[PDB]
Amino acid sequence: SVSSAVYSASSYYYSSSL
Amino acid sequence: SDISQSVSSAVQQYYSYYYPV
Amino acid sequence: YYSIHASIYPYYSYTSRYQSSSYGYG
Amino acid sequence: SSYSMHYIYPYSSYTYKYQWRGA
Amino acid sequence: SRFPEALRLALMLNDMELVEDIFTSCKDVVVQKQMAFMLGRHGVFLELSEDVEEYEDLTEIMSNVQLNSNFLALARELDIMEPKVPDDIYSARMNLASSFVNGFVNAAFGQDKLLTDDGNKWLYKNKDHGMLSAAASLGMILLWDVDGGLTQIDKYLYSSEDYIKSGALLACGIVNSGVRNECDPALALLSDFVLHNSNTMRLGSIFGLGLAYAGSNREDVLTLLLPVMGDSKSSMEVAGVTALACGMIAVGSCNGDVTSTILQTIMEKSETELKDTYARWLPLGLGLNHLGKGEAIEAILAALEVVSEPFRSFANTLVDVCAYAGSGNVLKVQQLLHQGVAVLGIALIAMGEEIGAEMALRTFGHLLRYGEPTLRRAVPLALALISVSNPRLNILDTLSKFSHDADPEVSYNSIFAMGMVGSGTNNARLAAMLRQLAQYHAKDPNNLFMVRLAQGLTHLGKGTLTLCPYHSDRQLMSQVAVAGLLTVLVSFLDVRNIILGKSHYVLYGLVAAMQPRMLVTFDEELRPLPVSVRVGQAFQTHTTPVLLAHGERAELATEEFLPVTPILEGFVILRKN
Amino acid sequence: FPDVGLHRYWGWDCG
Repeated sequence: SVSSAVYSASSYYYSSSL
Repeated sequence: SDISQSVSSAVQQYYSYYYPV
Repeated sequence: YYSIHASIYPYYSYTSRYQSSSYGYG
Repeated sequence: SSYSMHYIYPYSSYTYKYQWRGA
Repeated sequence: SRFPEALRLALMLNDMELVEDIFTSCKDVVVQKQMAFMLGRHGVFLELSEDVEEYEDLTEIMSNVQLNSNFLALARELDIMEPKVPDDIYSARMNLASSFVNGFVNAAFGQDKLLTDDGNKWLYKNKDHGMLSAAASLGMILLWDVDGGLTQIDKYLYSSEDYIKSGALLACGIVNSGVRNECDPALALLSDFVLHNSNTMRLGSIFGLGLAYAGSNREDVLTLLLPVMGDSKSSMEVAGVTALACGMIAVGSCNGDVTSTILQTIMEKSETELKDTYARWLPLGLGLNHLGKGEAIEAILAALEVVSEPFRSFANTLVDVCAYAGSGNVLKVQQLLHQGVAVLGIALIAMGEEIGAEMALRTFGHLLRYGEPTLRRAVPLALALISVSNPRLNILDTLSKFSHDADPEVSYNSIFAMGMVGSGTNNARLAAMLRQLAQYHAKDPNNLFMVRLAQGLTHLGKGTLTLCPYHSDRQLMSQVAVAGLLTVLVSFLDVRNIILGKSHYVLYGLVAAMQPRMLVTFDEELRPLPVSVRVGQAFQTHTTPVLLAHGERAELATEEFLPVTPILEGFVILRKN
Repeated sequence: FPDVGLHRYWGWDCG
């Protein structure tokens, strides 16, 4: 997915929120 | 518009073709 | 190509003689 | 009524959070 | 040794290889911080190796992360944080007018009395597309506040109503304009809807992505978007919006994939479909892709030779005048003296130097008085382009005269042009004119709508913002500002069907040109350092932060401090004795 | 808003 989050990799499905 | 106001040396005034003469 | 005075401008197909067509000098 | 729980958004009433982030 | 001078000349040349070669090899850190402020203002972001001496701070400056905080600080010095409702400035048409006014006036201060904690009460007083633009206005109020903006918008991204969700997508794009936040939250949030089943969702997502990424020709965002012009489910409106987004993202880059994809999308379209006026957005995106590249454009003019004859004149003219937009070329102006895009191109070329601009002003007055009845509809929009955020009295007098024309489109465009010319200025003459014209056009919904837009635009940012494309002593042109202005004015060459029809959301392209008009000075640690300045024209005495107007020059009053940049516009770092 | 002066900000009325 080019539209996701893993927070934010250096600090989830955004549309569905699954 | 109605014409007062200003005409840029267009003097009767003939300010434009879309205004009453 | 001129205009005749209501007024008619054929060269512009507009309906609402001037010495000059470009600026209508009277 | 400013956050969503884990899914439910009780404002929109959307059903299927760190504010707007996925976390 | 004056690297900020060399950098300004390189930016004038738009020769980024030399810009990057000058930004490196400057050993003085604070000079690099000043140059980073210049690049951030110009909308250039250059990638640096993490081993440069102060990578973290130079990157943090270049991305305008602190812009919001300094803007709100100046808002606290002026004591102007209180929200204004639209009625203070003074059916679906008037609620739409109120939404645009509210967004324009409260732009960049994240406060509002309409879009409160619960905005549904306002959104559901609108219907269909007006509700889309209402939802989009929230992101304009929260401009440059990415974190707080998204925190406020997020609830509407889950709405059951598709127009509200589309407007929230566009708002989410708007709040990311100019602020280059190092997280790509907009790409993550919007990228699932570019091929959504609903075309309205596609419009919101694509226009939002276009505004969020207008600065740089990102290869991933372009690869995401370019397929959407070829999708068989894409409407002509969606193809046009996609070309606008791609041309904004790729503005001035000569990106070959944008060129070829747009040309393919033209070559596929029927001679019956190229009559649809959203098709005019196809070559606009093409011109944006080659903006200011000049004589190189001939290669593409030959490829357009196969296109149908009626569309060909428009495409060829628009792409050619885009290639020369900054040139101030005497011979192309002679060639321009289809007709609407010609006169708009005259303004677009002439604005680069003042003598040509004065000759253009004389021409535009002549055309409004005695021109072709069809040709004059575009003449006031050219006056907007040449004089945005510059309230000259002669221009405003001309536009006020023709704000009563019996041709409805001349009237509409003259009123909008008054709003553009006076934008970001609390000019009392113009405000009084607009109030009287609002009393004259009562019981005339479209003229009244244009009047409300112009009223709101005059008070843009409560007087703290500008739309002028030039900056830094009026010698550098922001291409993203030009792209936004051209998007709006080319859409106004069909105001009755685009703007007064369904697609008034394109007005939000003006956000690409919004900039602060305040001077701010720092010490070498980027800490607010008040100093005294003598702001003239080339005069009174003021203490920084001072708002400059269109043609004013500030010079430091005392010799205590020395500026790192010779131009006291925007953010300036000040050294000691 | 009023109309500040020191900082060269011109307001309008409501003010």
